[PDB]
Amino acid sequence: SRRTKKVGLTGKYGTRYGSSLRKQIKKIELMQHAKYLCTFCGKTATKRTCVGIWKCKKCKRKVCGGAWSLTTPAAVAAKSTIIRL
Amino acid sequence: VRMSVLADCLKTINNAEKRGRRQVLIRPSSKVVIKFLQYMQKKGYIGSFEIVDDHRSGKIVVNLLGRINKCAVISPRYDVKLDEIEKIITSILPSRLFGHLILTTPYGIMDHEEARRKHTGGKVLGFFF
Amino acid sequence: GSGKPSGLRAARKLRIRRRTQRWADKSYKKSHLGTRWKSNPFRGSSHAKGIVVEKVAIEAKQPNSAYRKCVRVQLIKNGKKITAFVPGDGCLNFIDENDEVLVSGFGRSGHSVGDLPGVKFKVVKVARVSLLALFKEKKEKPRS
Amino acid sequence: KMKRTIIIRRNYLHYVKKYNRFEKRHKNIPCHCSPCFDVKEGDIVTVGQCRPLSKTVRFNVLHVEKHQIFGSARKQFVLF
Amino acid sequence: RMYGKGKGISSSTLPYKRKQPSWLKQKPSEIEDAIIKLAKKGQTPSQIGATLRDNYGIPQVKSVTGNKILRILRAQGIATTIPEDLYFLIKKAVSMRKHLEKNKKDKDCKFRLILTESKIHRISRYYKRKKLLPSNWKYQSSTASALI
Amino acid sequence: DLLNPDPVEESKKHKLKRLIPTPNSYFMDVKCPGCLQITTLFSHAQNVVLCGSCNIMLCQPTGGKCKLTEGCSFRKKIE
RNA sequence: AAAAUUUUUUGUUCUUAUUUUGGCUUAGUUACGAUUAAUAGGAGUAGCUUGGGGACAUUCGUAUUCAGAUGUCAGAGGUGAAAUUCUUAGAUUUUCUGGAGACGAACAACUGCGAAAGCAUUUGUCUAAAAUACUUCCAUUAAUCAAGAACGAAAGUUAAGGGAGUGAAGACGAUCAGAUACCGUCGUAAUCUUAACCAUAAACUAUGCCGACUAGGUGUUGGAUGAAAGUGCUUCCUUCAGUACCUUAUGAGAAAUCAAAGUCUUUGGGUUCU
RNA sequence: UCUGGUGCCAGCAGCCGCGGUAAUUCCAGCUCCAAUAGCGUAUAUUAAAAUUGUUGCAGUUAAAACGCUCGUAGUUGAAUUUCAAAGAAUCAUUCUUUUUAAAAUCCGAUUUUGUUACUUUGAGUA
RNA sequence: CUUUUGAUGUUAGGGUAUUGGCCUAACAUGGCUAUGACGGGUAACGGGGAAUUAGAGUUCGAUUCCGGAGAGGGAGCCUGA
Ligand SMILES: [Mg+2]
Ligand SMILES: [Mg+2]
Ligand SMILES: [Mg+2]
Ligand SMILES: [Mg+2]
Ligand SMILES: [Mg+2]
Ligand SMILES: [Mg+2]
Ligand SMILES: [Mg+2]
Ligand SMILES: [Mg+2]
Ligand SMILES: [Mg+2]
Ligand SMILES: [Mg+2]
Ligand SMILES: [Mg+2]
Ligand SMILES: [Mg+2]
Ligand SMILES: [Mg+2]
Ligand SMILES: [Mg+2]
Ligand SMILES: [Mg+2]
Ligand SMILES: [Mg+2]
Ligand SMILES: [Mg+2]
Ligand SMILES: [Mg+2]
Ligand SMILES: [Mg+2]
Ligand SMILES: [Mg+2]
Ligand SMILES: [Mg+2]
Ligand SMILES: [Mg+2]
Ligand SMILES: [Zn+2]
Repeated sequence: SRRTKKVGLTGKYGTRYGSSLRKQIKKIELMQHAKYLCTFCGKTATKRTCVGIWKCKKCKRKVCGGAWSLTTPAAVAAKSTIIRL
Repeated sequence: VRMSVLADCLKTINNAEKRGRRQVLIRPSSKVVIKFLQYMQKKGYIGSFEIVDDHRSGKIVVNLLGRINKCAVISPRYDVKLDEIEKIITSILPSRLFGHLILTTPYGIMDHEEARRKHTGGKVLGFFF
Repeated sequence: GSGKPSGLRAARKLRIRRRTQRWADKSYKKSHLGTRWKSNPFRGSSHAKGIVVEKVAIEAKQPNSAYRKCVRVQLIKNGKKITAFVPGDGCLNFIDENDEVLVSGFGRSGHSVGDLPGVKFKVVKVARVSLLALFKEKKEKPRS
Repeated sequence: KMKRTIIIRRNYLHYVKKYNRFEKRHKNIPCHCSPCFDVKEGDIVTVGQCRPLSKTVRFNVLHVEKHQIFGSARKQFVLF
Repeated sequence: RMYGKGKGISSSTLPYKRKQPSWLKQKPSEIEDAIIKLAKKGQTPSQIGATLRDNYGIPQVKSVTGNKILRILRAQGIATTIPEDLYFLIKKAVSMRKHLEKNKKDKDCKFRLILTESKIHRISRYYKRKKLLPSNWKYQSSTASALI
Repeated sequence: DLLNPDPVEESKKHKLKRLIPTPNSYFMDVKCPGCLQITTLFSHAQNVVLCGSCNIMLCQPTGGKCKLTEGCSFRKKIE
């Protein structure tokens, strides 16, 4: 059965801290705990190991990325600018 | 979409007759239209008519005699028992001495006087004054 | 087409629409509402009996000018209080402080009539004798 | 889904006098099925009345006709 | 039109004569052989008809032989497991889905994809009512990309 | 009147609006210079048609009738 | 191969053959075996086909404003008339060089595209949509739709940016009997971008959607067919699809007016909502 | 449109209204009208109401088309398979008599040849 | 919505004048529902019938006959076809 209506992941925080703070935490930690595509080996098995390091469970390559996601738009834009030139 | 060919045919005939056109064309044809036209021909309301053969549903050209007042269908084909004809004809026809209400009967298509003569009922199709 | 279904198997739709749309008629809703047994002093009767409590005079509406004579009555049946008009010329002088009177409607069952504002009742008998036979003054005298 | 017991549905049209038209209606009937037949949800069966066998059963099946449907059995309309 | 507002009436119309024209010289046998050879190269029935109209001289296949293209194709068990027009609809849907996965602000493409998938479901229901598709044929919107 | 329309007027309407629907296209024989070969072609063709002996273009697809190679002569096929 | 009867091999255990019933392999013969292709629908193919349909990136323009320079001197703004305001510590005005944010004049129309809300500088890449042409394929696959789903101007809410001009609130100066207003000088949120909500407008053609029929003329946007003036391009004719206007209706309305708001006591083509 | 009284008072009047010193409407006298051994009043209900509309309403401006599209149930869905012919009895008409494909039951004669809805005629009924 | 405490079926018994979850034991997971289940209201006993209506319809039926139920409110019991 569906065990929760709204809070989902943040049900571990109980009733503390206020509802909007828990909402922002939920938005961040959905991104932080996801799985990402490894463009080197093709499998979707890249997970965060520290605040800026991402490692693939299969080929074991380490990539420097963002804090809560593997890529950030500001770096994507700069890289695309340079590659276009 | 169409949903009927009899209603369109009768409506086109009625519209052409109000203007004195002497001839009109009916795009889709069927055996029911043929029987209805033959019955109007029998009572002297129209002239001869022609059936054109394309390799699809045919077409019809009829001759008009400036003589029809009205010809329309009753869309839901209600079924009528032999002893309910009187009420329907009282409601639908302009007089007790002329006009025709047409039924489809297990013995074919006929008006109400012939239906009474044959002791049968049926479902209603249309009428013409 | 004209906004209705006309097919040989479309009876449920027509039945249900007529059922739903009847509630917009004022007459039907007045006659079929469950609250009429509650918001009606007579409670469905045509006549009622009561005890006179107070005599009053009521103004007429704007274009007219008069002082119409009425009484205030407490019903025996349920204890409610109403206002009833006394018709005739000097007929208020036939009524004492707390007599028993029959009252009826006033002709427009739920509505006020003519010149009086907010009066829907009319006295017909006082002290077990008719008001008309008492106004004719040649027929009967008050039951002393 | 029961043991040697099935449910069948019957469809019919009801006439309304005021509007001169019809309606769709249905009623369910529990029946007994013997192991000599092999039925599935969608077939046509013929049943005959017997004495009461339980709280709800008074008919049992005598003949089966194979038939194929495409939606759920409760959504088909057949008159016979 | 089924979805938009168009009211065009462009179409082809057949001649009155149903028999083969008097100047045509082929035999039905090599016409069927041409059908089979041309389908071996990977052409759909409509493309086959167009090619026979233009590159060879054949106004209508049904006038010369007695059968239509799909029947003579099915006589040798060559017809595809998925009918043609349904296949084209699925290809369009998968292309639109890829583009949309790349661009999340393109609202028009969302509308058009909804319309195409409604069409797919309706046509699929029609084909399943006949025995042309297995009864447990579903069209999941995620596994359709690999459907060759 | 309505049963016997003037054929000059009828050849002026849309193909779907005349009493008997008839197509406007036809088939024809094309003889291009210095090729000594007769080929059947369809007016309103949609592909590019080649000569059998030498691969020379006979027509070019357009939005209506096909465009014939310059210098070629055509003749209708009767039936 | 499987069974009913004929005799049958000697009062019960005792022997054999018959025709006929249904399945089975085996090669031939038969008039042997499939309705159109809807001025219904879906798909397809073609054209240096059409469009201010959508998304992302990219490019240009004056204006305004900030800053730096530049030359000269007494006012400049603003109004019905004035005040508030700026100014010899150089205002306003002219000339040049840099940066910033929004916007896209003239062309531009009783013209184009989109389901509606909406959409207007250049170039590229994705992405759909008509319309026309067709002797291509399928063969009824369709119309309208309670529940349910997608999108939905302006304002408003949340977070991070950006922040020139305009400017709900607020503060001043005037007019007035009063003026918390109309006029004027400042000016905060907002207006713009990215990620999420909200689901409303005179969201109007105040006219639901699909199909049939009924009248003449003048235009205009996009194809196609057929003929002439041409330095395979224009003008004319015919036809399909959008889109306006004029005249008139033994047609309609209470009228205004209407090409549908007509074909309705001569009342019924299908269907949803009020 | 008769005679007296009252004078926005008293009162009447289902509705429109009457009454402020010359009231055809109040209070009375006379005279007339209606139904009549019967005639008024109150409440409910039917027709009138085509103002609940299946027969049979209305939705530009009078009350009223969802902001727009998709969509399940429901409602509604093109044309095609045996069409004819030849007599009679009838005041042109009505009623009928003959059968022109095929197969299975009488050594070229008889009759049989998908289901429902629907309509005709019967049975049974205080 | 129903089903712990019979709701829907199967097997074997008990009981009754007989069939039946009518009741008991074991076993399976069923049964109904937008074509309106489960609930609320009725100044609701059902019918043969009554009033008014051109034809459609709308409203009434405690009350001569037929069927049902009760004897201040509930539950038990004897005699007896
Ligand atoms: Mg639709
Ligand atoms: Mg077609
Ligand atoms: Mg333009
Ligand atoms: Mg901010
Ligand atoms: Mg600023
Ligand atoms: Mg300012
Ligand atoms: Mg912003
Ligand atoms: Mg609104
Ligand atoms: Mg509106
Ligand atoms: Mg009408
Ligand atoms: Mg008098
Ligand atoms: Mg009434
Ligand atoms: Mg009525
Ligand atoms: Mg009436
Ligand atoms: Mg009305
Ligand atoms: Mg609208
Ligand atoms: Mg138990
Ligand atoms: Mg009773
Ligand atoms: Mg009672
Ligand atoms: Mg009594
Ligand atoms: Mg009784
Ligand atoms: Mg008592
Ligand atoms: Zn990897």
